[PDB]
Amino acid sequence: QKINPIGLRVGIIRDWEAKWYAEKDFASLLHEDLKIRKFIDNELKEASVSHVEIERAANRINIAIHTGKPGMVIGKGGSEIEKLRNKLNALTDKKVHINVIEIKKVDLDARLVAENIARQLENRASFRRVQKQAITRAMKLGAKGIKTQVSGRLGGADIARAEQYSEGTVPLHTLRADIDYAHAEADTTYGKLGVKVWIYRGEV
Amino acid sequence: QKIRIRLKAYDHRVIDQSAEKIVETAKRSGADVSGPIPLPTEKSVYTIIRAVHKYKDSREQFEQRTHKRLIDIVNPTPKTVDALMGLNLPSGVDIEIKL
Amino acid sequence: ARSIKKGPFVDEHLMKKVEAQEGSEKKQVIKTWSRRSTIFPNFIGHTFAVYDGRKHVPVYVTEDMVGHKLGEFAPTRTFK
Amino acid sequence: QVEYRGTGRRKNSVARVRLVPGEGNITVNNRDVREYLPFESLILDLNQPFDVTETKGNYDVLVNVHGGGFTGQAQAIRHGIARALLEADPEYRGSLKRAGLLTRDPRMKERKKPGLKAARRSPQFSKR
Amino acid sequence: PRKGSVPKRDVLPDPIHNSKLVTKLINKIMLDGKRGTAQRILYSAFDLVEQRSGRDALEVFEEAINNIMPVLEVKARRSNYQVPVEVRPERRTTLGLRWLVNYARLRGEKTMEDRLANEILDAANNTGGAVKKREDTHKMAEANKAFA
Amino acid sequence: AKTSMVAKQQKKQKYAVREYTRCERCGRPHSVYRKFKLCRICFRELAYKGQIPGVRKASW
Amino acid sequence: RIAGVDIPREKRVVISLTYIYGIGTSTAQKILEEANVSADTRVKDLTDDELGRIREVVDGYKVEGDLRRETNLNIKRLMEISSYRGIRHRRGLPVRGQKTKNNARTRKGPVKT
RNA sequence: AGAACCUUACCAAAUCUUGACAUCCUUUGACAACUCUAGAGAUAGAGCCUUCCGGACAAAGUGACAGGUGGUG
RNA sequence: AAGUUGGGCACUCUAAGUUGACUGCCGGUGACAAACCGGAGGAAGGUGGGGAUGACGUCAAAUCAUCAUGCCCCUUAUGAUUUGGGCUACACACGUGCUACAAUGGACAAUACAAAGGGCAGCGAAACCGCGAGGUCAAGCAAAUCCCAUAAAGUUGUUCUCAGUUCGGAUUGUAGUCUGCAACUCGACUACAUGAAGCUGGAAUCGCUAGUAAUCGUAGAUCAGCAUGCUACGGUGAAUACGUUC
Ligand SMILES: [Zn+2]
Repeated sequence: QKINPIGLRVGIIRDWEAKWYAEKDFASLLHEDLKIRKFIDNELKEASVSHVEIERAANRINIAIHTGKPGMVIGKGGSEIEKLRNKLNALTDKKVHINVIEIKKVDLDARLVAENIARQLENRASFRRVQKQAITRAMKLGAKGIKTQVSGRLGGADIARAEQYSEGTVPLHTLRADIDYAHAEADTTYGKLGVKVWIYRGEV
Repeated sequence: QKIRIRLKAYDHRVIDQSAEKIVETAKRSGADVSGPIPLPTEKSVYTIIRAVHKYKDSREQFEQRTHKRLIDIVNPTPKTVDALMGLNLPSGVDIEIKL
Repeated sequence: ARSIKKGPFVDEHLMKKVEAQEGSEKKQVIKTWSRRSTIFPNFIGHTFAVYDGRKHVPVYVTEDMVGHKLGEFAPTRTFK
Repeated sequence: QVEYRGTGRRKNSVARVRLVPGEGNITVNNRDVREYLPFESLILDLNQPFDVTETKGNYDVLVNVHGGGFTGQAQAIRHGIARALLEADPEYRGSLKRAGLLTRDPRMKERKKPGLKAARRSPQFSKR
Repeated sequence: PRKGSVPKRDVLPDPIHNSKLVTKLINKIMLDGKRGTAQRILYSAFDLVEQRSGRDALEVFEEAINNIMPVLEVKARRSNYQVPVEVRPERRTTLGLRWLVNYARLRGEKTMEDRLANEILDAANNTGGAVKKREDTHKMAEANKAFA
Repeated sequence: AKTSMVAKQQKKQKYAVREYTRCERCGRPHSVYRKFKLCRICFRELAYKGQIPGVRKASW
Repeated sequence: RIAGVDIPREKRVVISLTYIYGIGTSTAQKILEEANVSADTRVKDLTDDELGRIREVVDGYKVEGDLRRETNLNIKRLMEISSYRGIRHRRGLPVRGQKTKNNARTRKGPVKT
């Protein structure tokens, strides 16, 4: 019923996560990127991998991993980054160059907050306290607005419902607004619990 | 004695900046450039059924627009050719050179 | 296929099976699933058990049956 | 020479219209107007700006027109003629504006909406 | 549920006769946008009536419309009764042309030009189907004259 | 889609006309675009995520 | 009367020829041109020699009873061989692979509610 | 947003039981693009025979396992 | 022959950056307002036209058959491979459409004017072969260049002359073309021949306020082949709105 804000804003004030051009092997390149992203997500679950950007030029693949824990991905001796690069080169015939971008405030990143709340739900925390503290810390860190929602079999009840908490401004109809949105799923013993988070850090 | 450069990109911003960069490089290398010439943009429209099941009457319309830019180099020089071949454009834009 | 420049279609296995025992007058019944095979003059006087979906309907080939497909004499659907 | 150039647009029809001192003859794409346009109503619409400005027969018109159909091209030519008369004499601005001939008719063909047979026509509805 | 009244369109005069009424009659006759067919049909009908009457086509057509144009109609109001009410001049022209064309299309002639010519001639003589329609409208308005 | 069905689509067909397209992300056989090799649903999801270069919501 | 069937006196010659079974507009035109007769001329206002030439051209076109008998023989052959087309002819259903769930009236007759 | 085969789940017949498909464990090196016989085909039987980097990738057996467009919107 | 090329970038056009409409300005109203009515200029005047964008919630509304998943069930079978069938059945009822019932028309002859799209082993010109669907060879083109691709309705003439017809083109026979391995179940198209119902549709019921309705064609996705469907494009182009009691 509500348009995905990322989908609404892509190409207006938000750039694509895949930056390249093709005319003949568009499908091959797209699915190469998809499998690369799936591999990165499966391999860096523990790391706070906010997102990944993929570009390609001169038969090379530039990967930019925006994460909140660059130490885990790089490694103390830079061994983890080299291992990831080698695995990606093995998977894809092309040559891959990987960069890591630090996120200073992981609590203002929609995806990181969504994954954190989903992890707490899997650990069987309180679906109300988790959202309350998440919104509190996001708001105290200077966010102009934040909205959190969790839906499913909340406390294990037979009847599934959804609950949300807001604070500040989340103008989903403003196309100017740079609203970050994320959805995550917790695999609780009762089933899938869907968490959604919207963050609006203000005009930029 | 002309050299054609065809740039194609999904973003008019990136295509314009790349065209300006290559024009500046050619002018620095000395050759004379006529352009940039903006060729018509090619827009491909995709119509998807919004719902996963039934609900034929609700659709969503996406588009892919590729902008096209043309550059003509009139007085080529080895320096101009070397500079053009060594210049690195952003990954978004696709460049084709016809000598 | 249908176009004249291409010869009338017929399964190679079916054609060779029919050609087998051509000299002998004790021609037997040929089980076939090839509803798509064309009927050549060579088939006249033969008995083909043609699969119609669940069972092989026997069909006896005569001169007037030349040019039709083996499926035209093995109905697939049942009504009343 | 003494050419008065102008451009007119209507629907998808663009007409480059030149006015020269003449006897009132109009040539469109190297063809006579009364042969190019299937109806005399279109010719009268073309002449309408001349009637308003009160300079009927004082100019010969040369038209390079493409796009649209015959009515669209006729009205694009009329717009071009009005603009050319403006260029020739600014004193005709009041008369042309009062006649409403300087306005570029903004009406275009509305897009088709998804889920509808046409721009507005919707599928036949049937309760039950 | 309506903010107000919308501006009305203004058609151009007939190219040969220079008559807004002739232009509007052409628009009425036109079907599926075949403006040319409408124009040729109307001009042929005008020529036929001119030939058969020896009088100006515009004059006879004006007489016909004057004969088939109503003055009163019966519009329901409410406890609910139809009330006679004067007809606006533009409703007069609209109804005259509409009835003229509608009852022309029902005539027994072979071609629409013949049908329209005969209908305008009968209306000018005050003995046509459109005339009958106007007469019925006027008498029922008189019948309900009390409620005015 | 069924895993066996996807495997059979991926495997080589003895004939050549017997080849059909499936969405390579989920396996849906219907409404699969050639340019992306994706079904409409996966296409919409990835366009929303912004992972299809140059594919943005259209309006005109 | 050409080919043993009377043809409309009023009609033009070609349109009257079409009334002969097995004659269609293309073959009426071919016959009329082979036998040099004007298309405009009506059959009633037609020369005896012209009529004779028309008959001579027509006789070799395999029309009327011969054509009807040939078609009936073909239909009987396909019925007798027990073909799918023959079975559908016998049952009065569409023969050329139409759908009978709906829209089969031209073969099934009027609706039997 | 494309039912002659495929799509295709439903049905008849012919068929397989670590399996059409994923990883792991044992062991081998070519695993085979090509051909020929029976087959409606899957398949099976003869050829053959060429390809492979600590070590690639691929096959023979068994078990963890796989598989389900099966049910509950 | 041809913007065909020499020559030009004036005009059109393409597309980046900008100007542009904001109740800005002037009259009356109005509570010193907010707003309304009119006028000027202006391509556009009062959110200009159209799109995207759909609040808290309702219907335990739809989807375990896109995908994912709690729980249950089968594991030499509810799993799996293959040839054939079925999904196209047919006494029938309903919805949505295409073509018609004709003279504002049918046939034939000549002759104008668009937009938006697609093309790699794909789009396929020219020519020649056939009545035609198409075939032979083969030019141009990874595109503002070549091709799909000549728009049709339209205009101007000849003819028919009010009827189941020169309307209509369903059904059927014969002869073919193409794609595909293969068109019987079960593809499209062409030629010859046949020539069904149908003479404007009961109760009832639907869409639309302008470049709209109606009408005419054009292109694309899916696709080896197959469109009256869907999604887009333009050509011609109406009638009407008194008004808000129902
Ligand atoms: Zn998918």
